[PDB]
Amino acid sequence: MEQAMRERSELARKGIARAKSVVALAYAGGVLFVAENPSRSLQKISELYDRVGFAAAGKFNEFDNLRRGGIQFADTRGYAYDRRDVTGRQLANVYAQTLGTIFTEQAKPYEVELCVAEVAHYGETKRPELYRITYDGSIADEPHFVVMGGTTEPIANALKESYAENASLTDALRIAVAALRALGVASLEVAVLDANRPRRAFRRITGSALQALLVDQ
Amino acid sequence: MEQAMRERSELARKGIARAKSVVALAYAGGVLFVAENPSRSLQKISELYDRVGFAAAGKFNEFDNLRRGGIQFADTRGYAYDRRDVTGRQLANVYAQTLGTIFTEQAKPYEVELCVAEVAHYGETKRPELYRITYDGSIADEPHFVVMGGTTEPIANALKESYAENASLTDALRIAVAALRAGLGVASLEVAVLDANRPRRAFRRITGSALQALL
Amino acid sequence: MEQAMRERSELARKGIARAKSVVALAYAGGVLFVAENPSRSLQKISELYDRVGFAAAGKFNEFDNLRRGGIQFADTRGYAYDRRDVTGRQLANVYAQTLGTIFTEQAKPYEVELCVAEVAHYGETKRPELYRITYDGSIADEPHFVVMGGTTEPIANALKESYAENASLTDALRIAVAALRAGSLGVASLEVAVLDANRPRRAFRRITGSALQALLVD
Amino acid sequence: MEQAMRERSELARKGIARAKSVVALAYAGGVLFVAENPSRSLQKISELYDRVGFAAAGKFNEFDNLRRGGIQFADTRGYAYDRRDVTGRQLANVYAQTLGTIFTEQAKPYEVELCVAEVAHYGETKRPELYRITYDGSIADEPHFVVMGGTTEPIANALKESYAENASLTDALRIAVAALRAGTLGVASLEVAVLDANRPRRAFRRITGSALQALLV
Amino acid sequence: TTIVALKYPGGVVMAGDRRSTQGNMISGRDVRKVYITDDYTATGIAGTAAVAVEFARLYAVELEHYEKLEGVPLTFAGKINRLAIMVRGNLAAAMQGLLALPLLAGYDIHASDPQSAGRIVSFDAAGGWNIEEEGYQAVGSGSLFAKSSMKKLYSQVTDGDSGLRVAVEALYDAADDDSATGGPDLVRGIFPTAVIIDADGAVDVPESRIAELARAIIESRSG
Amino acid sequence: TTIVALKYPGGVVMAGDRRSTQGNMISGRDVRKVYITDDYTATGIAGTAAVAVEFARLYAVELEHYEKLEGVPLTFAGKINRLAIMVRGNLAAAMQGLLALPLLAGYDIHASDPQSAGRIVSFDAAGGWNIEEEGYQAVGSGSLFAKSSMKKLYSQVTDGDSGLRVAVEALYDAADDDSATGGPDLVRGIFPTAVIIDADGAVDVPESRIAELARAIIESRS
Amino acid sequence: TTIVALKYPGGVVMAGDRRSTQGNMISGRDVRKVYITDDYTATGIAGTAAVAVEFARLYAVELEHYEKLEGVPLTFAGKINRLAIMVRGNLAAAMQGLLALPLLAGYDIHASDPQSAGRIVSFDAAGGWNIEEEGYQAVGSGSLFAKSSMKKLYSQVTDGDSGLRVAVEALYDAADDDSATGGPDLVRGIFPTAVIIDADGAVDVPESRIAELARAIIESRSG
Amino acid sequence: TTIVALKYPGGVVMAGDRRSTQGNMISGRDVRKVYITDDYTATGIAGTAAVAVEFARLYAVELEHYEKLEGVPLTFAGKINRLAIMVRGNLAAAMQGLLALPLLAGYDIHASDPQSAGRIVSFDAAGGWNIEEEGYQAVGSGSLFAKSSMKKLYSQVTDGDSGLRVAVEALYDAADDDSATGGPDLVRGIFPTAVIIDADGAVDVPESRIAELARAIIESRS
Ligand SMILES: CCN(CC)C(=O)C[C@H](NC(=O)/C=C/c1ccccc1)C(=O)N[C@@H](Cc1ccc(F)cc1)C(=O)NCc1cccc2ccccc12
Ligand SMILES: CCN(CC)C(=O)C[C@H](NC(=O)/C=C/c1ccccc1)C(=O)N[C@@H](Cc1ccc(F)cc1)C(=O)NCc1cccc2ccccc12
Ligand SMILES: CCN(CC)C(=O)C[C@H](NC(=O)/C=C/c1ccccc1)C(=O)N[C@@H](Cc1ccc(F)cc1)C(=O)NCc1cccc2ccccc12
Ligand SMILES: CCN(CC)C(=O)C[C@H](NC(=O)/C=C/c1ccccc1)C(=O)N[C@@H](Cc1ccc(F)cc1)C(=O)NCc1cccc2ccccc12
Repeated sequence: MEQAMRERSELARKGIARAKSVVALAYAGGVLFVAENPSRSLQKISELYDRVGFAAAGKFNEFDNLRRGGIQFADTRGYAYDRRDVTGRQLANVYAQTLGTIFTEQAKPYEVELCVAEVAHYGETKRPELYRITYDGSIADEPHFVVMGGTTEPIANALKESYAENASLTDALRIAVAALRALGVASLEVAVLDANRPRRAFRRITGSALQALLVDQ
Repeated sequence: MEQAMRERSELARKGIARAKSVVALAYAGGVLFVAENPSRSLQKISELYDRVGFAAAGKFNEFDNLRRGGIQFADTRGYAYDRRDVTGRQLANVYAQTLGTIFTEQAKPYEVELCVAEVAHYGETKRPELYRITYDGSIADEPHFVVMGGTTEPIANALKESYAENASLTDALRIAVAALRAGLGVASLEVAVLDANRPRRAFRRITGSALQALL
Repeated sequence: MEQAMRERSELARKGIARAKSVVALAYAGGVLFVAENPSRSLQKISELYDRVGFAAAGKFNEFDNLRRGGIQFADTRGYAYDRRDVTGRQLANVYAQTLGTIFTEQAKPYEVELCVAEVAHYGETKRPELYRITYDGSIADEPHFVVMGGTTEPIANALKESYAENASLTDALRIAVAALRAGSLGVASLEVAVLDANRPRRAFRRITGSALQALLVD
Repeated sequence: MEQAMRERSELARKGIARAKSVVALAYAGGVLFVAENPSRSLQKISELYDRVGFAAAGKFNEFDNLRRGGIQFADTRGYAYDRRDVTGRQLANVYAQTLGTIFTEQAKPYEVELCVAEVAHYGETKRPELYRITYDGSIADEPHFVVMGGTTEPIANALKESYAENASLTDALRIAVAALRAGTLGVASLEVAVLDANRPRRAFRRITGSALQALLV
Repeated sequence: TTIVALKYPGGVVMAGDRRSTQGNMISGRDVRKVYITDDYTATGIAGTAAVAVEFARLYAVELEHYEKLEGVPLTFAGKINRLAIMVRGNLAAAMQGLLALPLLAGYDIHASDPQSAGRIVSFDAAGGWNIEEEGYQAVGSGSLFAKSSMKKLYSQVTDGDSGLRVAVEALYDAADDDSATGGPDLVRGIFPTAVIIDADGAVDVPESRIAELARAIIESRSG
Repeated sequence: TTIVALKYPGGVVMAGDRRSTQGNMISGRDVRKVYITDDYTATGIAGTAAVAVEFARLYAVELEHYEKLEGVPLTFAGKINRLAIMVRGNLAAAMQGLLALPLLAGYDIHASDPQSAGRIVSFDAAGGWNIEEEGYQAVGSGSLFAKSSMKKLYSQVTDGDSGLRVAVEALYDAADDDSATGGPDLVRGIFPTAVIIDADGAVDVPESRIAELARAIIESRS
Repeated sequence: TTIVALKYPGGVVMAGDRRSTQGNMISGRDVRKVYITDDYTATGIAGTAAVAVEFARLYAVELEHYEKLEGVPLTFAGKINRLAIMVRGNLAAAMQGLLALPLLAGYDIHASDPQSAGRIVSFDAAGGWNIEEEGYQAVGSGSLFAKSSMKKLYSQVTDGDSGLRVAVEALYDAADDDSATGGPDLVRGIFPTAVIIDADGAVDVPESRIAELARAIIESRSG
Repeated sequence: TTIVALKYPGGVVMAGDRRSTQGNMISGRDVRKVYITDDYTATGIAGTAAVAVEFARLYAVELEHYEKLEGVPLTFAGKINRLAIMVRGNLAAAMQGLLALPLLAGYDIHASDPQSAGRIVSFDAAGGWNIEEEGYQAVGSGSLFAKSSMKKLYSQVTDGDSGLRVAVEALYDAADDDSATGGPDLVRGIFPTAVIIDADGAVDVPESRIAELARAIIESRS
């Protein structure tokens, strides 16, 4: 019992420590997701629902299963009730429940760390919410940023000094990448929850546009 | 087995010992729940039914499963019979049963401690009830206050020395926050009451300006 | 295999030893149940059927499950057949069966000890029956009194020395409270109920509050 | 495997030895069952079918489950075919199969020993039959008497030195009570019943109270 | 078919005719319709023969099954309930033509008054039952003739044999007015069967006593 | 069949007839259609006999079952709900002829006003129920004759005794105009059954008192 | 039955009659058909009594269930969807005569303009719903009489009290032309029920006010 | 009901009337039968309202569900197939009266010729579909009047706005000959709804522009 649990906890923790890092932070226009990812088509940041986004660190097949499950959960709820009833807090809760169950009852724990983020609906003034769910179902509410994967304390502290509320998109983007080094379009995955989009807030920033945003003043 | 149950028990006890503390105490207007909770949106205190409230300490995902299971139970029983028929003793009993099953049969025991509280129906004269259910399904009926989570012994002694029945809302919250200290502004507390003076649904949160107004 | 049952037996034996004690004894008007119980509202004594009552010691959630199953069994049998065909012997027999399978097959054995008691039907002259069922399903038929939970030997010896079958409710209640004291106390800490053979249909009745106080002192 | 089987065997044996003793013996009128049984209302001896009786030693809940399974088996077979087709050796054979399965596959083996006995039909001349089924499903065909439970060797030998075929009911009872004593016993400590070959259909009959003591002096 | 049952001081009597038909054709002359189902009860059944005999047999098995499993016989209310449940259980098949209704006669050993311990219970195709508190009842295609006869003869019932005689006379009247009920056949020597139940249990009436009573009735109706 | 129930100051009364029919044939004279199902509730049922008695028996069991499980009886609203759920569960069988409709009468120990704590609830074949606020109700083939009689007699109900007589007279009228409802049989000595329920519980009204009331009504009409 | 609902500046009103019928026979006079199902919503149902009350009860429980589970109430659209799914789930039974149609009236706390925050949703037997943008709607056997009366009276609706009066008058007309709709009973003192819902929530209208509006209508039509 | 769809150089347009009936009675005047189901797709449905709205809602969810799961939207053929599968799934209920048929209009972002990327698909009650190669199509109880009108007007369709006019005029004709299709209501200010889809996606046509087109048609016929 006790040793099974500490052996599971250390397998998962070491797995996450060997993975590439992800940061999500709130800025003036919503929430920004920045991930270290050389891949071209295998993504670690995804849309969940109209104003709700997902980012993950760790083993790909595992957090992709969690991503699909979250999309299924959200679309199922919005269909059953209404779209406006699906919230970031709900999905963070389901992920906490799911990861607790996985962590205690499956053959191997999932080596993943998740971030669920929500921005306001169009024309509404509601501060973004960031949620961090860890491999054991522990859930945390955060107001400025979330750091996941790899060596967290360098990146988290780099952001602790460099973070300022309501930063512009370009400023937040370079604050984030700076903290990550503590890197270009072929090596980063970037996306945003843009609170000023009318319906679907999720937008990737890719290729020519991303380098543009990286370099611009 | 003996040591299988002994380490299941120790895993639970040390989990709860590491968690933030929750207090529920009876006062003149009903029952007051005060919990250490840094979160903005994750709740440790909840309505279960008209005159029945819930508070919990421990691992969030686990006591949230228990919270929802109790709401499912209560709503189903009220639908099947009548709203009046749902009681606090009932939910407390179901939590004893459920946590007992969980404690023996689940892969890992729940690192949780529960409080179920009931106040009178509007205009009725009945002393409040507080029930405390621990990780193995042990259940105790308490007359004045319940402490859950963290280092409970200090908080319990502080309440044993400062608690007086029929206190006012502000006096009760004062005392509750004090005992919790023995182990805290708006941004770190979740507060709610089961308000016996409310006509149907007693559960009410005290948040923000209204909350700090009372400290 | 042998060791597993040895450990289940010791877990259950220690569980029951840590628990508060309960007494059931026959008296002139039926059977008396007295339990050490701080709780206002959580019950160690219960009605099972018209003339059949229940008492238990140990872990509450477990003996409450057994209590609900006994109520379910009796009500089903009375419905299928007739109310008369439900006996205390039957319920005790089902508890022996049920605790046996629990003791061997469940994840953890139940830390409980049970007593099922029966009185005569109204206008019948039949002496009460008391049955003790333990954590492994062992069942015993006892003629005068049953003690369960905690340190049973002091309480049992007090009962051997002081017991009278034809006592009044007041005398039996105080004999019982005395014996319970002997193994370690009034209204706020006791749960009391009787199977009253003089009641025409449902024999179970609790004694609470002022009435109980009147029976403990004078 | 040898670990498991040896442990199951001795758990069962020790269980049976700590239990009170039962004797069944053939006598002039059928089969006599005499059991050490303090209880007023709990039984170790039972009717199974018209001419078939049951006795057991060991844990009450276990041999009671088996008793009920036997009543069920007999009543079903007689219903499916005819009452006359249900026999003592059939019930014994099903008890062997059942205790064998229990002994190897149940969580804990049953600590029981059983005796199934049959007498002639009314007006028929047939030898009584006694079968002894032990905790592992071993089955034994015995001609005069069967001893089960507790320290069986004193009692068996007393019967050997005292048993005579077709003894009278009074005599057979004395021999049985004596052999039980060898391994102080009056009506309040005994459960007695007979398979009475002289009864026209249901041969099982208990002997209690005044009648049993009258037999006892 | 006609089955009669009546209460007398100290017991109950139940008797039934012996005819079996397929439409208008007589397919049986020695059939038996009144069964001793336990030491203190008899059941007589009318309807489809297959169902009737299955009812009697399975009911008797159920009463003894309970007695051996629990060490004591069912209370009479319990016996009544189990028969009612069995009858209801056959409701679908009865709706497709396998219909059978029983008449229960018993002696309740637990009754206060031994002279009134006889019980007579009737059933409908859904399991509804009535404990007949006016002393007699009948079932089958001749039931109303037998009932109306017993209405006029019941004041004569004072002991077991007067009750048996009235019962046989009621089956006689039913046979007189119902072609599906067979009367005494004095050429073949076939008579109704009867069971009588008192404190000493349920016993079959010997054929000779019913023959004597039958011939007395015949001789009385011829002059 | 006719079952009547009415409220009187401090309690409720329920009475029912004794007749059982199979078509035109009278198949029973002493039948009982009104059962005490709980210490404070009585139920009377009209319809198919097997179904009717199954309803009373299982309902009484369900109430007592809940009581022993939870240590407290169901609220009266909960009692209504379980009777409704039972009636509804039988709807499929009722549509092919196993129809039975109950009438529930109780005394609500939790009502604020002890004098108006009597309760009368009627049911339909689908489980719909109505708490009768007009003081009386009836079920069965003669129920409309009995309701129309109580409509005229109800102003005479001042205590348990006047209520009982009004109930018996309403059953007398129902038996007078409906051949499936049996009137008092003075030849055999069989009379309607009645239950009365007040703060001290539900008790069977003794036969002799109903016999007096019946003979008084009969004579009152001659 | 007739249930009416209408919007007024700042809120919504719903009212229903009190009659219950079995064919032509009146089986109820005090029936309730309009329930507060949520702090800001009321539903009134027409149809089979058992199903109508089942809908009201289960619907209110479903709303409170979600609110307690997730810490916030459903959006009005979500409330609509769940009532619709429940109605659609009854379709099979409704085709066999257990039919009930609801009418939903609510106040949307999240609407942009509080003066237009009233909502009226009508439903059909399959779950189809319409949010009524012309201010009033009715359901039940008197719905067309009540609707056509509100067509002429709706322009007099300027606040809650005028809205309530138009509601009660439309029910009066439905009762005038539909025998399954009950009018005000001035002998017994039983009047239609109404719920009024504004930003401060949903409240039951006291019988007294409905009595006064009824007497005013009656006097307006007598002279 | 009438829904019309037609292709124009560079896109497609779809419009629907606003009437809802129960038999002969008008039960709704502002009903919405044309939905943007996807950035490049609109569905209009005729039939039972409940089934129609469920079709639209669930279809849109299914498309975006696929898009979020797989990172890319369905090909137009895939959209067609999922709609067809949904309709076919409703066949059992449709045979019992819950019948609804959709009309799909989209813009295929992957078509080779942006000027021919307009797509119109009709469906039958069993899920069979047809990609309409002749540029226009209609569904509902006025569909034949609208189709026969567009047959004569289609040669005037040269851009999105002329297509919009022709669409509104075809709905006008359908309303003229079918009592279940509602025309323009100039008293209440209620007009057909329209969606237009080109390379930039699907947008709702503003009410005012449909109003002007409706009034021009009306005055032109007086
Ligand atoms: C004993 C078997 N046998 C062969 C010689 C018979 O003829 C009996 C006869 N079977 C049949 O008539 C066959 C009917 C049938 C069954 C299934 C499907 C289709 C049709 C019968 O039941 N007769 C009934 C009357 C009847 C007739 C038709 C019908 F559909 C239903 C009932 C009866 O006499 N019944 C009297 C009766 C009562 C108790 C025990 C008995 C035992 C044996 C024979 C008769 C008994
Ligand atoms: C008690 C049993 N019994 C003696 C054999 C009867 O005769 C009762 C009679 N059964 C029948 O008429 C047969 C029912 C049936 C018919 C076809 C297929 C399946 C079942 C009855 O219910 N009568 C009803 C009226 C009725 C009749 C036919 C029908 F389809 C529906 C209703 C009645 O009087 N009912 C009154 C009544 C009410 C409450 C408790 C009672 C208890 C016992 C007897 C009567 C009671
Ligand atoms: C409250 C129950 N009750 C007590 C005896 C009644 O009489 C009500 C009446 N039952 C019946 O008409 C019997 C229904 C039924 C019949 C056969 C099989 C299955 C079901 C009714 O529903 N009436 C309907 C109209 C109706 C009737 C028959 C039918 F098939 C379809 C519709 C009504 O008034 N409905 C109005 C109504 C609306 C909302 C809440 C209410 C609450 C209580 C009473 C009435 C309410
Ligand atoms: C929006 C709900 N509502 C308010 C109460 C209605 O009145 C709608 C109307 N329901 C009905 O006519 C009821 C059908 C039914 C009957 C018995 C059992 C089950 C179902 C309808 O669908 N009408 C159809 C035509 C019709 C009628 C009966 C039938 F069987 C089949 C088709 C229509 O106009 N349909 C047009 C239409 C198309 C797209 C979206 C819409 C949205 C809302 C309203 C209408 C819409």
